[PDB]
Amino acid sequence: FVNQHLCGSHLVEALYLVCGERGFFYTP
Amino acid sequence: QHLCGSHLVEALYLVCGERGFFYTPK
Amino acid sequence: QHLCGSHLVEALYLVCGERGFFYTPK
Amino acid sequence: FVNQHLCGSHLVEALYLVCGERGFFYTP
Amino acid sequence: FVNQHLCGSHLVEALYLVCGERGFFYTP
Amino acid sequence: QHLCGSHLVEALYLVCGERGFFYTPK
Amino acid sequence: IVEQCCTSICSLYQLENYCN
Amino acid sequence: GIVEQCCTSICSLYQLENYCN
Amino acid sequence: IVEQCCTSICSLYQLENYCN
Amino acid sequence: GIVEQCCTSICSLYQLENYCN
Amino acid sequence: IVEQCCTSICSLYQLENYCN
Amino acid sequence: GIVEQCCTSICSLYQLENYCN
Ligand SMILES: NCCc1c[nH]c2ccc(O)cc12
Ligand SMILES: NCCc1c[nH]c2ccc(O)cc12
Ligand SMILES: NCCc1c[nH]c2ccc(O)cc12
Ligand SMILES: [Cl-]
Ligand SMILES: [Cl-]
Ligand SMILES: [Zn+2]
Ligand SMILES: [Zn+2]
Repeated sequence: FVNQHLCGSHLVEALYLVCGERGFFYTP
Repeated sequence: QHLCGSHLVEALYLVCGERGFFYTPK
Repeated sequence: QHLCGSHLVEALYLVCGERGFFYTPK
Repeated sequence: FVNQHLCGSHLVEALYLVCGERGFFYTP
Repeated sequence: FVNQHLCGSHLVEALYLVCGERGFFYTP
Repeated sequence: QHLCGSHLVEALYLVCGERGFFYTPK
Repeated sequence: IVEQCCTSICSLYQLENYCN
Repeated sequence: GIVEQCCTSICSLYQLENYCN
Repeated sequence: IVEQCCTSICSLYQLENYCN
Repeated sequence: GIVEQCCTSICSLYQLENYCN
Repeated sequence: IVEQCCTSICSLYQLENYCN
Repeated sequence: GIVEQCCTSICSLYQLENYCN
């Protein structure tokens, strides 16, 4: 969950771009 | 400073990233 | 949204990063 | 190749800044 | 110190946002 | 290109991140 | 959020209102 | 469980799209 | 690319055209 | 020693604030 | 720095002047 | 093999510059 936190930073950035106007949810 | 596009999501992750959050533009 | 400078490279890495890509501004 | 993928995100960002107008190539 | 370098990239970005007008220092 | 806000800090980390640095806006 | 934070300015504390 | 799925293997774009709203 | 995507807008799918 | 403290566990915001000027 | 690099332009080499 | 070289040790700037066009 430290390598994962960092990875979380990358995921929400990927989701920002993938989802666009729909937006997303993020939740460990 | 103004938090826009990708930087707003990064700011959201700095504050809520342990506890999750929702990002809904409209 | 407009993908400019560093964010265009990040968008390129989201799509092609498994398979590689070229970034040539001019 | 998961720690590396994340690392790849950092590298192409470093190359964006290092290369400038020349640009770069990235390829695993 | 490679997983840490990557982590350093995340920290100075977190500090950029946390500190604001005060600014920060970063040093391994 | 212009290095502003978060991107200036990232540029600083590309150059000084092994050796540390100070970021002081004013 | 994109008005609260992109259009108008916002703190990191105001952002804590958007978490889960 | 996006952390569980996608910080383990390299998720696809269609995979990341399950977390869109 | 910087016209396709910075100047004009582009999708992530249009970006798939630039991969290797 | 921010690398030592904060690349080990998930530091808090108040924790990261000790490195503000 | 934010004048040297945001307002005016700067290199990555000019940035080396800000390190420790 | 930039992943191989530069996700192993901390590459230098001159090292990363071999992948410029
Ligand atoms: N198909 C790779 C897309 C992608 C971009 N960034 C990522 C981060 C984590 C992940 O599992 C996947 C990705
Ligand atoms: N409380 C989590 C804040 C945070 C955001 N990014 C981080 C990176 C490293 C760290 O130790 C902590 C953080
Ligand atoms: N000399 C450190 C430059 C640098 C910045 N970001 C990096 C990421 C990976 C790497 O191997 C090297 C770097
Ligand atoms: Cl990382
Ligand atoms: Cl920007
Ligand atoms: Zn990272
Ligand atoms: Zn930006």
